[PDB]
Amino acid sequence: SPPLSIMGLMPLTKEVAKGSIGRGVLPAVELAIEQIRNESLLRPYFLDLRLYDTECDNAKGLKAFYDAIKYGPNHLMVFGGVCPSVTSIIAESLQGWNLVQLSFAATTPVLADKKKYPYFFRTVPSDNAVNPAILKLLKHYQWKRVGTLTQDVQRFSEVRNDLTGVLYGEDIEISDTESFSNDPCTSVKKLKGNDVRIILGQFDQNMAAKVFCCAYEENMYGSKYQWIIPGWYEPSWWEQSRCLRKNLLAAMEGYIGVDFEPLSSKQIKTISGKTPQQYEREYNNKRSGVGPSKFHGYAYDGIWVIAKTLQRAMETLHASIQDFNYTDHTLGRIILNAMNETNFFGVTGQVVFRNGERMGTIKFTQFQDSREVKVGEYNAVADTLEIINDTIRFQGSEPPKDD
Amino acid sequence: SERRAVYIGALFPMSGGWPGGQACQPAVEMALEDVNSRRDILPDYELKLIHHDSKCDPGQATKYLYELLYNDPIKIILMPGCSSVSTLVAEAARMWNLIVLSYGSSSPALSNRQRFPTFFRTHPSATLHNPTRVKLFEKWGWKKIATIQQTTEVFTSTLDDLEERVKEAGIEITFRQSFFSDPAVPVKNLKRQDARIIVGLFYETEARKVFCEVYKERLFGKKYVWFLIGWYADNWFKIYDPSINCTVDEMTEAVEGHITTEIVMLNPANTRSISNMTSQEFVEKLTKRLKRHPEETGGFQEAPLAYDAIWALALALNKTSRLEDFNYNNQTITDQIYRAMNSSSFEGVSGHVVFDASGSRMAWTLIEQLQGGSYKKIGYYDSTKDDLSWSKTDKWIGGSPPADDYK
Ligand SMILES: *[C@@H]1O[C@H](CO[C@@H]2O[C@@H](C)[C@@H](O)[C@@H](O)[C@@H]2O)[C@@H](O[C@@H]2O[C@H](CO)[C@@H](O[C@H]3O[C@H](CO[C@H]4O[C@H](CO)[C@@H](O)[C@H](O)[C@@H]4O)[C@@H](O)[C@H](O[C@H]4O[C@H](CO)[C@@H](O)[C@H](O)[C@@H]4O)[C@@H]3O)[C@H](O)[C@H]2NC(C)=O)[C@H](O)[C@H]1NC(C)=O
Ligand SMILES: *[C@@H]1O[C@H](CO[C@@H]2O[C@@H](C)[C@@H](O)[C@@H](O)[C@@H]2O)[C@@H](O[C@@H]2O[C@H](CO)[C@@H](O[C@H]3O[C@H](CO)[C@@H](O)[C@H](O)[C@@H]3O)[C@H](O)[C@H]2NC(C)=O)[C@H](O)[C@H]1NC(C)=O
Ligand SMILES: C[C@H](NC[C@H](O)CP(=O)(O)CC1CCCCC1)c1ccc(Cl)c(Cl)c1
Ligand SMILES: *[C@@H]1O[C@H](CO)[C@@H](O)[C@H](O)[C@H]1NC(C)=O
Repeated sequence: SPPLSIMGLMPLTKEVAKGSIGRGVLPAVELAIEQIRNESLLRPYFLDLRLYDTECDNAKGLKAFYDAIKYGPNHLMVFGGVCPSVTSIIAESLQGWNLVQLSFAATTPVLADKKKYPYFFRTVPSDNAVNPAILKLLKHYQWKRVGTLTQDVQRFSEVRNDLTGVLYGEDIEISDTESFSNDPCTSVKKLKGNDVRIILGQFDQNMAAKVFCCAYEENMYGSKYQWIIPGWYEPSWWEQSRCLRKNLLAAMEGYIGVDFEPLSSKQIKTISGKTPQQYEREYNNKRSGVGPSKFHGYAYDGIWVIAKTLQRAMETLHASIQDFNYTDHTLGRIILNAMNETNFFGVTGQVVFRNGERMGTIKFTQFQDSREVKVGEYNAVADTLEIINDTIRFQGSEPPKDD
Repeated sequence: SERRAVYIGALFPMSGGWPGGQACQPAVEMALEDVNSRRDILPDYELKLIHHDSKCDPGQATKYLYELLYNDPIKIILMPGCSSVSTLVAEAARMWNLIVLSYGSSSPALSNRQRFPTFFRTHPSATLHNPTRVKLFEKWGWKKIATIQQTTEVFTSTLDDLEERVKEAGIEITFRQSFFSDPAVPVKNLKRQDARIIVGLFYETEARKVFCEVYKERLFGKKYVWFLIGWYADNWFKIYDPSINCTVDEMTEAVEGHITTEIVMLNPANTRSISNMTSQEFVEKLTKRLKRHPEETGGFQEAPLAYDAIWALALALNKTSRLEDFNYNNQTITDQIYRAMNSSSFEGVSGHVVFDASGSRMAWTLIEQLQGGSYKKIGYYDSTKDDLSWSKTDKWIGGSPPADDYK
């Protein structure tokens, strides 16, 4: 039973905050590995996932990668990269060791650049993947005029910059573009003054409470307004200076949140024989005391992407692995071409890549009285939107007008 | 009886954004021969070089950093060139307790001791232009300054430093404008706000676009002074660009009278340095070692800094004198070379070599003015000693420089 070694890179230590992603996804990884092994899908071989802790740090992450090459077995590919600056360093160097990388949690749009990161793939949609979903939401409700409110931090300005290209050649005007660093009120007053009704917000959880306080003060809420903001904030994020909690909630009422879909809502059997719901129960049992992670399905599908890639790679060599050292350009190219062919129905929906980027599912939510409720989903492969019939609501007789 | 070999792991950019390794690798090789032949420097040791071509690329440099660290012999120092390469190797270095000495990195971000705790550079930070800028404002009595920048990290960091330095001198930044590739709007906005003293930070391609836009809006003349970087090619405005509407004569008109700041990299004086060479002998010796002409050789002007980097290291190693026992798991030797490197003070081919608290090079700046489509040397400034070398060669319309506002 020869091994097919894989270099697992992720923060794993309790001392590191993003160690919760790496630990939260491992039961999902264990489940996928265990199944593939039982079924002897990679017969005669077996999947050998070796784990190395990056500690979510550039220097330690790089040393973990280097040590893995020096003292570890001959890895055929890299699985992981969670923290954006660590993943960028490893991803950029990949061709030096002919290593294809598959990430399940690095969402930074920067990684889509195939001139800089040609050997990098990811099962998770990037922070920019919400922009094609928002366009469909705007088209659905006949919102042709929008305003933008963006925090002056790279994570958010990347997203706003991508929105420009997504809305070009579409019948949607960005009538007002406003930026802020610490206080959004000046920009919120400018939006009000320019009579903006539909606002596309890109800012962190801390700034969101400030944005909605300014919205209450400027009366930028209710039947005439629609705020479309990030959907990745922690639950009860608002509860955690001039506004009252009741006034913040009144301004928050009806906001649409947008983020990737953690798992498929389709009750259909996936590549493993299990429905996403059956997988979710198996994951929740296996995790025990370890806190769940929203990337677990992306990590589970990631293992299946690797096993299916290795299968295609084994077929390509048989149509004409042990001898592969980081020296073999041809095998890295075979693996690279094999991964580009990925096309199966996973727990996160249909797993397909478009230039190393995941074509996946975007979830829409709406803040309704006390919490965010799912109101719809965007399928990036089909470029289609499905709104949940009797969930999404408006304070007026019709959804708001854009002017 | 036996001289022990001690090794430098260097990275040279032979191609890419700044192909500085073309002249810096032979400058380094020349300095190693000069240091090794001197018995009063490191008599018990022989400084040797192990090097790779980074191609001014961090991805490419990641492969060679591994090759340097995971292969015998153990290296005692790392020597990268490009800022993007130094940012990668200088942050990674603490995991191997290695000093990093760059001969070509200008990035202001490399002056952060938290991210880069063992970093030094014989090339100054791009922020070295700022004390010369504040001193020029003080000389011509200006307290209101406008700033236009291309959207790049270096220019953003340089302006951030210019903000804290003007505040110290009782000078304020009136308006700050930025552009990614196309100016026009910031240039239009500069005429709009009636800005007179303008600091413009951009690369040469963007400078042409800026000054073509400066022409149309008539932002040149007696009313305004432009402060630019001095390392563009000779006759950069005269250079043909299909994306510029303005002509050679139009651009020549828009650029007249602008001031530039640039780092002095070769001592203008005819004095002899620690190697016992003059600036002119270094240049002559380096030209002989080159396959191509100095003009066709990348990093020719920075070559004295690479030569001086080797001497700074040799002198530091000389001050410490147990070099063979260096290991990546131990800090003891590193801390001693850090201390010796920090206390560097000597005369190199690039002039007096000293680092600030951040490990960044302190040097003279050359101040120039574009008089009749050509640059004339109007002065030099020494930030550490507050010493301004003034030559009465500066010229302005109406026999005097204008003012910052309405008057
Ligand atoms: C730092 O720089 C210069 C380097 O000199 C030159 O530059 C290099 C780039 C190469 O091209 C070199 O080949 C070249 O030398 C050094 O200065 C020279 O070094 C020595 C120092 O003593 C001088 O050599 C002779 O000096 C005296 C007398 O020189 C007389 O003649 C010259 C003109 O030819 C006059 O200008 C002088 O004023 C003076 O009248 C002479 O007695 C020595 O000769 C020998 O005498 C013994 C006889 O019994 C012999 O047994 C010994 O071999 C002894 O050497 C020297 O030949 C040389 O003139 C100066 N040149 C200049 C320009 O100053 C400098 O020393 C060096 N510093 C170091 C190495 O630390
Ligand atoms: C990398 O993958 C790209 C996408 O591949 C497609 O999707 C995968 C999920 C998988 O299902 C795979 O089998 C699919 O081909 C490749 O680009 C695609 O290349 C196709 C040609 O091989 C092309 O198709 C053509 O098919 C017929 C030809 O007449 C037409 O019906 C059709 O219009 C196309 O012309 C397909 O368009 C193209 N995809 C895109 C979006 O451009 C890519 O070549 C591949 N590279 C590798 C494996 O090295
Ligand atoms: C004085 C300076 N010396 C080298 C510089 O610090 C290397 P750097 O810090 O890596 C910045 C480069 C990279 C991109 C293109 C040019 C600038 C310099 C600056 C700009 C130019 Cl065009 C040159 Cl040739 C040299
Ligand atoms: C090198 O160190 C020795 C030891 O003290 C000293 O004598 C010598 O002068 C130093 N070399 C230089 C040129 O400073």
